[PDB]
Amino acid sequence: GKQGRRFDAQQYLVTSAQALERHYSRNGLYPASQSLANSPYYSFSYTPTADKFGFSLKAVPTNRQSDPCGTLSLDHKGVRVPATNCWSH
Repeated sequence: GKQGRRFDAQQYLVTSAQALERHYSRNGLYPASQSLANSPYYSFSYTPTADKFGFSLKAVPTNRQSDPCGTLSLDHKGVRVPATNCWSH
């Protein structure tokens, strides 16, 4: 349940990273912004690097999501955080 909602957030981070790669493929750079939909359980953010060659997607749990993995992140290299024990997507 709580676990299920963590995996939901992971699935959305991944869908979002796939969209970012489509923009990168057409433009050679990541975009300045990306509209993301928050939930009662996670707040999502997209942060490109200054040179727009990298990014970080984050899902930050709300107080209503008492999950041991805390904030989840996913970058332009596919690196998932927390690095162990937490990601299944």
